[PDB]
Amino acid sequence: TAAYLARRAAQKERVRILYRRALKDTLNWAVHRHLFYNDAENLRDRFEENKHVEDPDTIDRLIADAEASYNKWRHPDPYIVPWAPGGSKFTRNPAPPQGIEIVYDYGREDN
Amino acid sequence: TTYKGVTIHQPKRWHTITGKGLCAVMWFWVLYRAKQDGPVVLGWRHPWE
Amino acid sequence: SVAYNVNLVADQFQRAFQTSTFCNRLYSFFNKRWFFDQVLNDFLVRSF
Amino acid sequence: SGKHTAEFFRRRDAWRKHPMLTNQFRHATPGLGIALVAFGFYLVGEQ
Amino acid sequence: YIQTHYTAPRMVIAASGAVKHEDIVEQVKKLFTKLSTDATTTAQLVAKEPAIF
Amino acid sequence: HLSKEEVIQRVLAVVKDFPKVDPSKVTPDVHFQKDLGLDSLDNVEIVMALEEEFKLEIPDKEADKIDSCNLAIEYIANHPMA
Amino acid sequence: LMNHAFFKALLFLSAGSVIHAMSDEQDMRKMGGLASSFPFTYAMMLMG
Amino acid sequence: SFRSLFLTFLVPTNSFGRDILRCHDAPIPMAIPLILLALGSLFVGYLA
Repeated sequence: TAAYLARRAAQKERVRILYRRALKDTLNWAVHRHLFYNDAENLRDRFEENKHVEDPDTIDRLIADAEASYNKWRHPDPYIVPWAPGGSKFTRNPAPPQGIEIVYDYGREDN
Repeated sequence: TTYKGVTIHQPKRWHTITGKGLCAVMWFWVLYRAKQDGPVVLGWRHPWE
Repeated sequence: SVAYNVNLVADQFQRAFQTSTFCNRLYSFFNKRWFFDQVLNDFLVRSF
Repeated sequence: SGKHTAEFFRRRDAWRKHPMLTNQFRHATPGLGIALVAFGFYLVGEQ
Repeated sequence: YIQTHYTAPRMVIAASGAVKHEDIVEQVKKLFTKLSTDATTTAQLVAKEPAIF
Repeated sequence: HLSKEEVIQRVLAVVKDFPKVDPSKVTPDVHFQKDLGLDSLDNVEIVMALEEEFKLEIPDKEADKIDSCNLAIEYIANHPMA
Repeated sequence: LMNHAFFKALLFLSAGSVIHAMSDEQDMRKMGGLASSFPFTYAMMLMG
Repeated sequence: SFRSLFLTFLVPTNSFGRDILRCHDAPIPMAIPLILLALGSLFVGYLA
């Protein structure tokens, strides 16, 4: 009775990731803050409309269809925090890596 | 000043004075030039009139 | 005036971009450098 | 639900109503007042 | 074959007529134990080596 | 760097500013599903609000891993860009 | 060319001031409501 | 240009509260070039 629980948890994680990405791209599309609330409520209603589905197979197909729809309508240039991976400040002035040694007197005629 | 839990300091006096004065100079220059060369630009009369 | 109308009083552009394939494609086309960079880069540079 | 999400984000965004961030179009043209008063002085001084 | 194919996710008890759903569910919970639990699903079994006309 | 007490206070403010949440029963060591009764989507909404307040971006896996207040404070305090 | 050099350098310098003050934000979707907090910089941007 | 002006300065705030607290306008050596460029963008076109 553990494999079914694991597969359901994986499907729930996929749904949560999809909802997170959809909310972020909804904020990206509705640039203004006051326009974001109505779009967020509409998308939350869309997510909760298809809640409480029994068969895991049709749940998986719903997840796949939602992922495809999200990939179709995602923002071309979604907002990224400047220091986040893919931002404008990413790897701008990184801290020096640890465990790096500089060797003196490398090449000499005699040791 | 703070409103709920966030306080925002007033911009510096020299910042405000410089910005306001330079914009005022811009608008006054636009108005003076409009008065001087209004009819010429709008075709009301040639410069040699 | 058009900029003021679009930016400050408008509540339909996002819905159009999310439910209209042509509108989404037009938005992507104008956002992504007329697709000129992608097409030129991909074709010529990938071939080379 | 959707209304719960909207209420949540509206409550979280209550700091944006700061008196220095509510209305910004009053600062759109800072120099019009002084410029117009000075131009009125100039126009009066012409005559 | 039983252990590899008669797994609980692929198993449905259908009752029709003069039955009560709560009683049927209780009896199924009491009886249908120690059933095989295999991660392989019929969807992936179909996806592997599918049928071509 | 940002103090852990301030991190705790801001996270608690984010959690308390929720419709389906009773503000009285919010403690730095509560669980979203268990104590104050929220589902997964409310958890990810709270995580998004925490991101928006703290000016930080979390990968989706770690955002899913954040499921309770204690986890939220721990992650935000460990992050150096808080 | 000379006029564009002047006012375009002005625009770039003002945008750089805004970006530097905003912790290198650079994105307009997260830049609203800075007219009050940037009097001189907004004045320069408006002139340019 | 007017869309950029509105979004950066006049649209109600959309930035994060982290950046709003610590925002400071351009210091003296970032403002002296701006003032000269503003004077040029005012009078260079008319003089030349």
